[PDB]
Amino acid sequence: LVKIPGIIIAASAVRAKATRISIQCRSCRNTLTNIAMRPGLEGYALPRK
Amino acid sequence: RIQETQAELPRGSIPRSLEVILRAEAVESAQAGDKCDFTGTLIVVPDVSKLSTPGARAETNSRVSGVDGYETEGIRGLRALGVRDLSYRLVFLACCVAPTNPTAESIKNQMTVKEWEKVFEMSQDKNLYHNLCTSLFPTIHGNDEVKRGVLLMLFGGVPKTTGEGTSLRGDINVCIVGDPSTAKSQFLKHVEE
Ligand SMILES: Nc1ncnc2c1ncn2[C@@H]1O[C@H](COP(=O)(O)OP(=O)(O)O)[C@@H](O)[C@H]1O
Ligand SMILES: [Mg+2]
Ligand SMILES: [Zn+2]
Repeated sequence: LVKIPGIIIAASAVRAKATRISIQCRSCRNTLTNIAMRPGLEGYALPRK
Repeated sequence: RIQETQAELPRGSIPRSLEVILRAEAVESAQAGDKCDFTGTLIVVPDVSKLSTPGARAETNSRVSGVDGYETEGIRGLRALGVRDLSYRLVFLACCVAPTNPTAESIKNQMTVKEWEKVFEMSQDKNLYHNLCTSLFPTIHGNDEVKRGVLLMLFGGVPKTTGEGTSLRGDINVCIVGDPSTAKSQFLKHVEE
């Protein structure tokens, strides 16, 4: 944890980021629900089976 | 494979069977039908189809849990934690095999000087024909003809082969027929002993 002063020169637009996702299967239409995403700039890899 | 002898049987019990393993030079000996003493170790070997019901098993100490889409269900969870069934069986490894109670030149060389002295003393006795009859059958009264026949069958003849490819018997076969209680099975039991 750090504390730092500065001056702001650029600010991007407000966008949307997901924290809980749900995915569906092609054939049997089963679902995996309430998968928790990680905070910050981190992605997620879908399962294959 | 070895089997427990009759003298060690308790009341109403079938003899116990055990597996013995021979490595390298000791492999040669211990032919079938022998009655031998073994000296070695008692060792545990795993088995497969012993447990029709779940029992003791192994696992890993790592505190690992599953993730959505890869949840540790039955088959995948068991394979991930490396679960193995602990089944075992008892096996004997032998390092020394001996007879329980112990090529004419080889036989002569095996015998010691005192044994050869005894053999030579036996050799030159005419009473060998008589005394062998009484020695093997001390309790049975009479029937000396049967005793002589059994001794002759025990010693046996000489086998030969001819030039045409035929073979000639060298063994002797004996049959006894008699009225009840004429010690008929005693000869069989004495020869077996
Ligand atoms: N000549 C004999 N001398 C000593 N014992 C005898 C004689 N004949 C019979 N016996 C005794 O009688 C019994 C005969 O039974 P067994 O020999 O089994 O008859 P079988 O063989 O005909 O069925 C034996 O236990 C034996 O001790
Ligand atoms: Mg009989
Ligand atoms: Zn599916």
